[PDB]
Amino acid sequence: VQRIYLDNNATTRIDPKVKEIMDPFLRDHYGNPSSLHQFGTETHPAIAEALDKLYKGINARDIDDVIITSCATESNNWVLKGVYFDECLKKGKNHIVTTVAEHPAVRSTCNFLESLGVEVTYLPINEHGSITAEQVREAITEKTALVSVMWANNETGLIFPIEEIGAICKEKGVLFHTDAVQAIGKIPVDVLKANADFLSFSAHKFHGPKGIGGLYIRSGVGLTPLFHGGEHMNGRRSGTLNVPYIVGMGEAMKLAVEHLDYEKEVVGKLRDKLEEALLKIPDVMVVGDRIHRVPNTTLVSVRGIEGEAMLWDLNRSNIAASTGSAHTAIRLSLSRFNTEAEIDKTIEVFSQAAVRLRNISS
Amino acid sequence: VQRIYLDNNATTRIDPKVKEIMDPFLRDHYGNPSSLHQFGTETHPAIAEALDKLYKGINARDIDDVIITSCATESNNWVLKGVYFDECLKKGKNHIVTTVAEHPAVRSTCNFLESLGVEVTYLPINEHGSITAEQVREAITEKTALVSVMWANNETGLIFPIEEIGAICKEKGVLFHTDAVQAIGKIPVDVLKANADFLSFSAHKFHGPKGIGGLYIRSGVGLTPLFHGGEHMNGRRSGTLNVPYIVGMGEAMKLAVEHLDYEKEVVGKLRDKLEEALLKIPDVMVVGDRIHRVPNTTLVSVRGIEGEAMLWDLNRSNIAASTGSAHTAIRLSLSRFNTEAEIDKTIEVFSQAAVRLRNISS
Ligand SMILES: Cc1ncc(COP(=O)(O)O)c(CNc2co[nH]c2=O)c1O
Ligand SMILES: Cc1ncc(COP(=O)(O)O)c(CNc2co[nH]c2=O)c1O
Repeated sequence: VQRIYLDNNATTRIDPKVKEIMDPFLRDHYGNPSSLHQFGTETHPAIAEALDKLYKGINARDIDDVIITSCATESNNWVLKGVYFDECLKKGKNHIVTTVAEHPAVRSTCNFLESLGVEVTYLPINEHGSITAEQVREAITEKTALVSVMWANNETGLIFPIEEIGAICKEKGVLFHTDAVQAIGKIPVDVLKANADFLSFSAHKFHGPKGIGGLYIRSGVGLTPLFHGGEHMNGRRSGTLNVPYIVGMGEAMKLAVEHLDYEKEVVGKLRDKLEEALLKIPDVMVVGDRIHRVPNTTLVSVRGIEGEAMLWDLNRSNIAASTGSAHTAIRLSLSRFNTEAEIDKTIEVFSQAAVRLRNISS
Repeated sequence: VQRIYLDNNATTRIDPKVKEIMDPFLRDHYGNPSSLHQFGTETHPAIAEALDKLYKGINARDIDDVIITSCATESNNWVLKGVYFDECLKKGKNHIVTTVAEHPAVRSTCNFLESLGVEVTYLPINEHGSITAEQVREAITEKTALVSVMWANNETGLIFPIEEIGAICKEKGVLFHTDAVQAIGKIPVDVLKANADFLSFSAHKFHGPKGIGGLYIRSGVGLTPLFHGGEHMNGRRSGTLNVPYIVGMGEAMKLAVEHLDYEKEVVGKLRDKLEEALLKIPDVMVVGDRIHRVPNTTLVSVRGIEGEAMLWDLNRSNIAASTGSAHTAIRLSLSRFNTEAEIDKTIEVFSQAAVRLRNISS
């Protein structure tokens, strides 16, 4: 049987080099890195190199932290809740600015925060499917503790003006967090250029395992623990380290940046092929802008078919995809593992499935 | 070279059957279980069986939850912080009772909670190295939201009277949490017998991977998310599921209970051998009670040697162990993988190392 994975914005496959690098730490290198003996110290080089890859991948500096967490969602809840106690309860800066495009990890936590009495303003989405930096400018008040905008939308795949917002925030003295999970491995990421205080990522979106991610914390910025017990990760996030995954995610990030050119030049080419070969069906449009997008994502609506339906049908022919808010539209999410063969086949099976669904309509 | 691992209360080695069961989900079964297509649905049976093993392992009932978390420390911070908003801020029950023996995941979070204005009373440890259930009884007030006592001490390895406290709490209407990480795989665990509302475990203490654990939540007991974003785990803990680890931890727990008899009957026998063959050195005593202990742990002090020292020396001869509060004492932590050969050797190298350190003293 031959299947086609186009659900990469949902999760990706672990690169074999990632699997390989991790295996030893699930076999004999199973010491706890906190221990003082050989079983624990023996794991330090591996860990250190993995971390090196992470720092290097996002151009964090030695004086910054990249804290290992259990996933981006941990990262997000941590920034929001920590800024809550630090900035909102303790310094009275009881406002947060974010967007409506933000992953439920951000919005939902915000929802809880307003439940506690924070006022959060969710920036509305424009015609262009984007946000503009001036848009937060006329929302930052003396009460704003934090602005949080995602680096790229998980649904449409379009990049936001992170540098702009970075500059705004630098200027007006408000903490900046970017949820960058959709950015890693897809477009260059630079916390320095972004003037970010906080950045989130999750490994399984760039060919590492599910169940680990990271939060970048900028030098001398404080953030009260979400995991108290303060021994590991410079006391900012306690719990025995996930050695195998840490080593894997480090390799994963290395490979991701190493394939940044490929991502734009062929995965992007393939994405454009799927897209413009695909819009040759009647009555179909891509949801939002096609310029300021991540190379691997296309979100298409077909006029007179609910997104899900097309998904179920496509599944039957061994091709995986997801939905996305526009009724609902369908999201196709490529990766470095897809072939031209595969998307030719996709154009075929998609058009076929579309026209069949449309005419049994009557 | 041949090494001897006796640091099992710090972390354990993954059972090979655990490694084996997990491998497929790091290779081709890499779908995201939330997805609707074949890549996601294909993982449901595996997950469901893994969860079945967890429920079965702790005698949770179908109407209870066992929520996958990223480790026990997550579990602990979650119970404490959630009970904080639910019971303390919202119902005015601004007291918690716990012990001083509790892992830093519990105590440290408590420390933060008193920073916010909760009053926490840490029960003191007796002569017997234990706690008595009547001890919490004369500390539970109209303000008590929660009592938290660990099922077994990570340092001495001694069991606490969980049933007693369970009954007390049932009676007096206060939420009960037990951090059971040291109990799993070591002594029978029964949330029902324990009348627990909440129970924590971490897989890497019973031969699963580091970086996953669980929180048992009793039917109709509420607990506000620590991970908001409310999609996975019946909206109680959001973030893409850690498939490989979930499957592994399930196998891990199955094997742990399956070896409960062995644990008491041979690992315990080996532990007793190390212990009574070991106390034949002058000036040495085991820290606390030797009756109400987990089968695999011995914590010994040597009179006139700081624990660490003995640790460094023992490391040089390829034998791993840890310290523990009494100066400091040394903790030897066995598992189902240790052999009689190994502990004979240990008695040898320990006595040798002890007498050498003692006489270069002069
Ligand atoms: C009772 C107990 N609770 C919580 C933890 C924290 O576990 P985690 O969240 O999986 O990191 C440990 C680990 N105990 C020890 C870990 O290292 N040395 C120990 O004695 C523990 O023994
Ligand atoms: C931007 C962004 N933030 C956070 C998350 C949460 O990641 P986690 O903590 O690793 O589970 C996702 C995952 N995005 C999607 C996950 O599933 N479908 C998606 O579109 C994401 O795309």
